[PDB]
Amino acid sequence: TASIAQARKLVEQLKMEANIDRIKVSKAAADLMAYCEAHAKEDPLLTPVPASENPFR
Amino acid sequence: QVQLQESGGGLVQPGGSLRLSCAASGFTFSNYKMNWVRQAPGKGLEWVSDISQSGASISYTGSVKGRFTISRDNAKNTLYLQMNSLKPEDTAVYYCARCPAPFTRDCFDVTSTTYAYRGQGTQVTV
Amino acid sequence: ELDQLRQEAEQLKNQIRDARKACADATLSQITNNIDPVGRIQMRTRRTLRGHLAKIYAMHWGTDSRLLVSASQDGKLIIWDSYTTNKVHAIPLRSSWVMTCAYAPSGNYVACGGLDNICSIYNLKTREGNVRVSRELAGHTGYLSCCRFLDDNQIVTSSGDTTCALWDIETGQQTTTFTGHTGDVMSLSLAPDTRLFVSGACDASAKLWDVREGMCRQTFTGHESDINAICFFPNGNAFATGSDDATCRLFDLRADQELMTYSHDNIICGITSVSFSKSGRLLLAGYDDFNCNVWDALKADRAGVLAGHDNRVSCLGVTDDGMAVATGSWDSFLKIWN
Amino acid sequence: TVSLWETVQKWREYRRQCQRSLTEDPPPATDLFCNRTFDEYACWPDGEPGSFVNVSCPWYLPWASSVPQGHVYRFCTAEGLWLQKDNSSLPWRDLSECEESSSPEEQLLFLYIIYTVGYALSFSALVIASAILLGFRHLHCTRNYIHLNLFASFILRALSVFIKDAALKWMYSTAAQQHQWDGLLSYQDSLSCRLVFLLMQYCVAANYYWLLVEGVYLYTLLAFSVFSEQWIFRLYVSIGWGVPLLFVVPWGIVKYLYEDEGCWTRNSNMNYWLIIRLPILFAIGVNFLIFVRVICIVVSKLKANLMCKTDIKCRLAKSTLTLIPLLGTHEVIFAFVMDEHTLRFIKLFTELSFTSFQGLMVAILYCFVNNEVQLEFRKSWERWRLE
Amino acid sequence: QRNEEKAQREANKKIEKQLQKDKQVYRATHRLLLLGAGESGKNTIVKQMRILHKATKVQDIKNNLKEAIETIVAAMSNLVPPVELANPENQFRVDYILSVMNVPDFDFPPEFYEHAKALWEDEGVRACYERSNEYQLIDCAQYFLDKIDVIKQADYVPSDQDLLRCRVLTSGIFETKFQVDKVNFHMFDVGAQRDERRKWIQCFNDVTAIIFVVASSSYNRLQAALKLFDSIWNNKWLRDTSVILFLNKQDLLAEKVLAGKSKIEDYFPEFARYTTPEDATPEPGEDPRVTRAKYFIRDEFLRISTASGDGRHYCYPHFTCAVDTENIRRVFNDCRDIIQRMHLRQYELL
Ligand SMILES: CCC[C@@H](c1noc(=O)[nH]1)n1c(C(=O)N2CCc3nn(-c4cc(C)c(F)c(C)c4)c(-n4ccn(-c5ccc6c(cnn6C)c5F)c4=O)c3[C@@H]2C)cc2cc(N3CCOC(C)(C)C3)ccc21
Repeated sequence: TASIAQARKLVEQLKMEANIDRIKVSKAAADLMAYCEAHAKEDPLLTPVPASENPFR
Repeated sequence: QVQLQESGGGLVQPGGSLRLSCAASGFTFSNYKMNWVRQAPGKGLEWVSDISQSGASISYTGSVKGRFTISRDNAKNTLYLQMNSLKPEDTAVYYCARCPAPFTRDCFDVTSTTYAYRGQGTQVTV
Repeated sequence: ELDQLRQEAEQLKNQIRDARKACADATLSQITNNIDPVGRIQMRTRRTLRGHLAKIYAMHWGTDSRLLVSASQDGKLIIWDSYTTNKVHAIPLRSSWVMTCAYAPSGNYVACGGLDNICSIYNLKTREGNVRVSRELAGHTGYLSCCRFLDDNQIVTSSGDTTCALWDIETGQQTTTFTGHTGDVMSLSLAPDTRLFVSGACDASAKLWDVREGMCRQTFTGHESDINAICFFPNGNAFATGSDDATCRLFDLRADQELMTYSHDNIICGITSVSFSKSGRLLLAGYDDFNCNVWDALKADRAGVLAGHDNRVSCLGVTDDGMAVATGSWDSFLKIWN
Repeated sequence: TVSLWETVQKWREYRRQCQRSLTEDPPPATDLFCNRTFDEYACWPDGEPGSFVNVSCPWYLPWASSVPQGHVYRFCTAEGLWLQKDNSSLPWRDLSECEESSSPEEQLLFLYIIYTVGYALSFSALVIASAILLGFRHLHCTRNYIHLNLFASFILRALSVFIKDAALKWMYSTAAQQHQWDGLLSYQDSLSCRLVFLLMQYCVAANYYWLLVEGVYLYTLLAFSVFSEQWIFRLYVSIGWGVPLLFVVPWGIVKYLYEDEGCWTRNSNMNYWLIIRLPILFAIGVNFLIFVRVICIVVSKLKANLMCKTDIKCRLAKSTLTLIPLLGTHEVIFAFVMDEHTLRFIKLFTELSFTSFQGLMVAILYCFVNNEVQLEFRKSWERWRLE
Repeated sequence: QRNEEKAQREANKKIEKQLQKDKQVYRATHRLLLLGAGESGKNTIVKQMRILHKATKVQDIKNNLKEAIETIVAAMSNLVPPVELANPENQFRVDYILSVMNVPDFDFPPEFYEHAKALWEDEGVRACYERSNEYQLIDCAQYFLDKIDVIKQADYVPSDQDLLRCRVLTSGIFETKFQVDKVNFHMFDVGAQRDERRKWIQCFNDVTAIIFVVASSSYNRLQAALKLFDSIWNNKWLRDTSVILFLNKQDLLAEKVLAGKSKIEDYFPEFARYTTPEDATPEPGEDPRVTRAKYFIRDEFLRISTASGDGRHYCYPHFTCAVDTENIRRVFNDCRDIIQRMHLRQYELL
């Protein structure tokens, strides 16, 4: 019926998800951590910008 | 991932009993009101029973009051439906359906055609 | 046979689950345990934007980090100059039940839609000299929950009909349809390269889509309830989601699994909106309890609160230059924090 | 009871009849008479030589009734001059049988401190309550705007009571002895006197019409009249502050043209006071008709909730006792529970006591216990402890 | 440049001027959500309001039902084993319909409806339907054929479920304005939206009232309506929204109740112990049984509404029939009470 074609479309999609490339979490975590240091000084929300630099005063 | 898998069901004679189960996983069971719903052959989904988070506020559809007993084991993440005095009109697929959000008194979409927080069901034939 | 068809999805989800657990060798909490905290983040309201008659559902910063557009269910789009608080445009909508608005990166157009199931494009620089609708995109069979311009002629929409769609604004036609969600799709976020986008839906799952191909690449689960909000990490390799389960969660595209959970016992309401700061170190989340919390994305510690709204916080947004945050609320005000 | 206010005026009228008398009266046509004079106490007549001269205790003294028939005596010498005194300093005048053996500020002393303490506990609470409505913009609304102008009205009325009683307390101590009574008379003649009395009359009439605006506004909310929130509000502002000018300023005009003396504080049969009282009575009556309409609506609503009788009598008692200070219903309520005649003192103290404490009542019932206000406090605590 | 700033200030002044005007219209109009449970009569009520001051799609639903019958008959005959009509007269009726094929401006004659019902109850035509799936068939064939009597009734108004079985709805939300005593009311009816409401129902948190239409004579739709009302009444974003409850189709219930064929006792067991309220105001002439039935259903809703939210929001139940000309005045009177109670709440007088 019409439920067969809906579970069949869900097996074929889990096929495409099962076969992907995956890296270690420790590596992916180190990459996000590195990005945050690389741009920390460029984040005005992370460090209150000087009152003369702030366009919202 | 939120998964509800109903256990029990099968074939019984009128007046016989049956005990359905619901193994929950992927959410904090204790924070959600639970529901039993059913779909008779031919008709749409119909609410059967519910039970509050602690298992204190219980409610039943009129057709089953006095016959069915809902209950939940919050330690083992299991929902139950003890079905007594079964009638041929009880024949349906019975679904374990969780209310969509935790810590709520409104539990809207549990009988929708497509609803995510509802198991595959279990066939009960009388 | 539906029976084995359903049982080979159990093994495939069993295959994916063990493959994700092999990748998990150390927690993000363990990788960042020895970095110093961000300390107390204490932002203040620098502007209060007044003029919407009813609850605000959505807002979007212009790319110049100065202009923004807001949508209120009084039936108004308002483009504000956040520096001066002056209103630049007041656009009367045909349908007052608006749920999303978008500002085109070029500044030339705004979009908005809602319970009318239509994405309406408004030209802000008409040659005749007045704001008027330029295109109505009528393909969806459910409410419009989110829209984002890719460019002046392309926009991705998400809808209550459980689909997302890529539109050709010139032809008004639907170029690609993204299916696979089994619930209302509530929010989408374009990757910085606009080659991929993620969507959060009421099935407690986020999905990563390929704009060019039109298929789902990865599906992310772990939220307990409806996902109301989603936002890419600035480097495009991760994203954060906010759910009715009173939790924000950070997901890694390459590790293909959740990394961190942002939750506190004192928080039991759902998250309406999420956004990262410029560097990604802070994750800002709007809540049903009228507040916005500032999370340390790397350490899962709460760094501050943005208190000052008197009703549900419906939307957030950080400027492209990272200088300010905007919050929208059901109290009908927009606040600019810094 | 006689005040010093009415006594300097009587002294001036005494003085008039004397100066006139000296001119109109004929000379004695006898030898070596002591000449007629007015010594600032008594208007002495012409003296026959070597006899005493005897004058009635002056008819301006507060204790004139206590010595209704009495006499002040001076001696006229045979030389034809008035006998002098020890030191021969000035004319000799016994004055013995006209010496005092009273006034409202003492006949109503405890009444005076009851309402000046009530007006001060209301001036205070209203200043605190007014900065709380102007302080949090979440409270900004047409209702709270009207509440603010009502609060200011109660301040100007409480201030007009403070200044008035203070000024008269000053003018009585400084000008205590008789030789200073012309300074008081000169002030009563001054233009400055009539202007502050007009300013005090306006502040009372304005408080009564901001009570009327509160009733009219609330009654229109429930009567579902359609009107612009902007256009209707400056109509309310011009009624509470402007309409009183249209009978107070005309009141000064008629008083200036027709009853000027005494700094407008003397009331003749012409009852010009009605130029102020009747427009104020109209604001009292319209507010009682509104108070009736509103409480009746509250009755119909509580019946629809299907509540029990004992409780609705409690809630209806609370809604009625809460509406009284907002609308000024007490003045008319006290008019139909009391009867003519200390029978005055219970009726006198009550209205004076309640009105002075009425600004406190509205500051407690519409700001300090208001759920929207008190909730704004709790959200300010948390935002503070978080920061 | 101080002239750019000047011109941004004048543009802002011109906007805030228009925003003041628009604010007058917004504050003086009452907004209403019409939430109808399935087959509740909400559409009929809407048609009545518009006439007194979605229905047009009825012809399309007819057309779909006719196409379904034509395909089932022709296809049934041309099956490899031709199905045989139980009745030769029914077959003749089928032959008429087969001739009636391919005619534009179809009159939809009452015979056609009688003819269609006869063919549908023909077991041979049903046998075709068993194999109907084999040939191409229109999806809404059973649903339309089962609801043939309702479609035949000239007064029939397409219901939301019927509009959803077909695909005739494009618009997400339908609007209808009306005016009572010069007060403006904007009523919104949900168009093309899925049956999952927990998200889009939050848009209507600040409407004056939700008009909940319930078909009182169902039985289990009445219990489904009860669950929906319960969730609405207990939703955190709707806690301050009053509900005008229209217990609709009272004529159907009176008819079903006098017959006795279906006992409300089976669907709702406690009915067997329900006594009529000692403050009930029945219609002049109706019998006690229909008064007990209609007030038991009302008491099932009031039990939910009185269990929570006494002061914040209110439930206005009305026994109604979809064609009452008093529905508009009932909404007006409830909205007056709603706003009156709101203002009395702000002054702490209730
Ligand atoms: C027809 C009315 C216009 C009428 C008037 N009638 O009734 C009024 O209340 N006023 N009026 C009169 C008048 O004709 N009177 C006779 C009858 C009368 N009864 N009562 C009175 C009434 C009550 C309920 C009460 F509880 C007390 C304690 C006194 C007062 N009275 C009122 C106040 N004080 C008082 C209180 C405390 C005091 C002293 C002295 N030390 N201390 C500690 C004191 F003097 C009274 O005694 C008066 C006065 C004496 C004089 C006057 C003078 C002015 N300008 C004075 C300075 O320039 C200004 C600023 C332009 C105003 C304005 C209006 C004025």
